[PDB]
Amino acid sequence: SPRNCLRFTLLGCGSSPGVPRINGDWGKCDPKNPKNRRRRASLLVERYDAEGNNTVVVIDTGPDFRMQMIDSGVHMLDAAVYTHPHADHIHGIDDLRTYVVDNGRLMDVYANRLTRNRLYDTFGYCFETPVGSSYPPILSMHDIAPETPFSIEGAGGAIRFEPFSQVHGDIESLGFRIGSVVYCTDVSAFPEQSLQYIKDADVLIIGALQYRPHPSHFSLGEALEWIEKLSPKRAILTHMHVPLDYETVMRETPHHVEPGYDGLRFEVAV
Amino acid sequence: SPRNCLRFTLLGCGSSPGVPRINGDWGKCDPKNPKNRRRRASLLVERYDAEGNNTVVVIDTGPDFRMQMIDSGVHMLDAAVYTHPHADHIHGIDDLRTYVVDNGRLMDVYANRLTRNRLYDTFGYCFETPVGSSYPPILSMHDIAPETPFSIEGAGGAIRFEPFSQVHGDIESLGFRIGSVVYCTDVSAFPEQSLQYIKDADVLIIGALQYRPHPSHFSLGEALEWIEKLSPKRAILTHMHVPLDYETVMRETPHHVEPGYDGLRFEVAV
Ligand SMILES: Nc1nc2c(ncn2[C@@H]2O[C@H](COP(=O)(O)O)[C@@H](O)[C@H]2O)c(=O)[nH]1
Ligand SMILES: Nc1nc2c(ncn2[C@@H]2O[C@H](COP(=O)(O)O)[C@@H](O)[C@H]2O)c(=O)[nH]1
Ligand SMILES: [K+]
Ligand SMILES: [K+]
Ligand SMILES: [Mn+2]
Ligand SMILES: [Mn+2]
Ligand SMILES: [Mn+2]
Ligand SMILES: [Mn+2]
Ligand code: NA
Ligand code: NA
Ligand code: NA
Ligand code: NA
Repeated sequence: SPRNCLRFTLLGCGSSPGVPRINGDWGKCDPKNPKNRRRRASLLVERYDAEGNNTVVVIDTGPDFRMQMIDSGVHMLDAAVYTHPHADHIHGIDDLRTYVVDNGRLMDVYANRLTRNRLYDTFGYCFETPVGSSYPPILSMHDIAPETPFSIEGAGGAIRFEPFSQVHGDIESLGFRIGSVVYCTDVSAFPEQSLQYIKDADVLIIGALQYRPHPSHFSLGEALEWIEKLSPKRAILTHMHVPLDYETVMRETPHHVEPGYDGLRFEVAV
Repeated sequence: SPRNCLRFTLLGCGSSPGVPRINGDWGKCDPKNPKNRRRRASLLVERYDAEGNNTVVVIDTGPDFRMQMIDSGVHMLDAAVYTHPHADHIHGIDDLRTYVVDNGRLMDVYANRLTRNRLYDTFGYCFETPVGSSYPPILSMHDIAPETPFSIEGAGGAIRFEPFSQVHGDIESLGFRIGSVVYCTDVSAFPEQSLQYIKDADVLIIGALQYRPHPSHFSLGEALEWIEKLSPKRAILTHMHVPLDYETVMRETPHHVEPGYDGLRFEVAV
C-alpha cells in the first residue's frame, strides 16, 4: 500500500479517437504491443498519508472514465478537474454519479469559465434538474483560472494544483503543476507567463500527437524541443495518435523521455 | 463469413452505470464470470447479401460505443438509430466521426423529435459548426416516429425498422422490430398500440433491470410476465443491473429465456 506520497496514474494516453480508432485502424502502431492500445487522455492524482488514507482527484472524465477508474483499482473519488471542453475530456461526466451516492454529497468539479459554460450547455442536467425530470443534480462547480493555485481536501491531506494557460489551436486549455509533476495535454504553444510552472519538473507529462504538424497539438519534434528547453528530470509523452508506435518512439527519444502507456503509475515524495 | 442473413450483436447489456459500477461494485454478480462484465446497452444490426457485403446499423451510441465496435470486428457503419436521449445511450456520439472520414459523407442518424432536440442541445457541434470553431459537422439527421417504418440502405441491401412507442418512466423511448427480432430497452410499460410490433417475435430482446420495482424499467418478474403474454420463440434480457447475476438469472427463467451478455451474436433469415 502506498504511504507518504503522491501517486500518479496515466489513465489514458491516446488522441481523441483512441488507438486503434473505432474502425480498427492502428496506424503505424504494432497491434501486438498492449501498450499501443490507448484510451482517451486522463490523469489520476492521489495523496497518501502515513496510514494509507488517500485523497483522489481525476484530471478529465472522457468516454473511457469508467473503465479507467475500474482498472486503476481506486474505488473512491474526491473531485474532478478539467483541462478544456473537448469531447475526449468531458463525455464520461455522467459516470461521476456513483461517487455522489457513495460520498453522500455532490461531486466537486473544477473548471475555468470557458469549460464550465460548455459543461452547463451539454450537461446541464448534472447541475440543475430540467423541466420534466426528477433526477437530482450531481455536481458542485468551482472556478479555476490560470496562475491561481487551488487545493482539494480529502482523507490523505490536501492536493495543491497550480493551473496555467496553454494555447490549444483556436482555444485555451489548462495545464497543471502538482508538486513537481506537470501535466500538459492538448497544447500547441506555451504562453510566456506559463513557463515558470513547467520548467524544472521532476516529471513533465506532455502531449505529442504525431510526427507531422497539427494546428492544435505539438508534434513529437516540437515536444522534444520543449523538453530540451524545460529540463525535466523525466518526461512522459501523452495524447499520442496512431502514427506513434510505443517501441519506435521509445528508441527515437532521449533516455529521460518515454512514450506513456495506459496504467503507467509512479509515486513521488510529498 | 455471414451470407444471406441478418446478424445481431448485443454490444452491451448493462444498466446505466455498467457492471461493475465505476467504484468496483459488482452487486450480486459473480465477478469471476466474464458474462457479468456489462457495457452500456446497444445493439448492432447487419444485413449480409449472398456475397457477404453488409449494411451496418447501430442502435444507440453510449460511452462504450468505441470499444463495442472495435470488439465486434465490424469496421464500417452506415447509420445510427436512437431509442431515447439518456446518457448511457448517447454520450459516445463523437466517436462516429471516424466513419464520416471513411465514408466521405455525413453520418446518417435517426431519432424522434424528443431525442433529436436533446442531441442538438448537448451535441450541437456535431450538426453545425459553432462560433469560434473550424470543426465541420459530422451528422445528418432523419426523423423517426412510432408506427412509421423506415429503411436504411447499404451494401448488403436495405434494413427495414418498425419503430414503436414505449413508456420509460417520465418519458417515451422507442422500441424497434427488425424482421422478427424486436429490441425493447428502457421500458416500464407498453402502450396498447405497440403490442402488434412486439408479439410473435422470433427473438424478443427486452429490458429487465433488477428484481425490485423501478419507476423507469421492468423488473425481472414484469419482463417475464410480458414474455408469457407475447410468446416470443426466444427472449434475451438486457439492460441488466448489478443485482442480476448471469448464472442465477439463467436458472430462474424459462428455457426459452436467457440473460444477455456482451458479444452475444446470432443470425436469422432475411
Ligand atoms: N464537446 C465538444 N467537443 C468538440 C467540439 N468540437 C470538436 N470536438 C471534439 O473534440 C475532440 C478534439 O480533439 P483534440 O484533437 O483537441 O484532442 C474531438 O473528439 C472532436 O470531435 C466542441 O465544440 N465541443
Ligand atoms: N443525457 C441525459 N442523461 C440523463 C438525463 N437525466 C438523467 N440522465 C442519465 O441517464 C441515465 C438514465 O438511466 P436509465 O436507468 O434510464 O438507464 C443515467 O446515466 C442518468 O444519470 C438527462 O436529462 N439527459
Ligand atoms: K527514450
Ligand atoms: K433460462
Ligand atoms: Mn484531446
Ligand atoms: Mn482538445
Ligand atoms: Mn438506459
Ligand atoms: Mn433510459
Ligand atoms: Na480516500
Ligand atoms: Na502546430
Ligand atoms: Na459494408
Ligand atoms: Na415500474
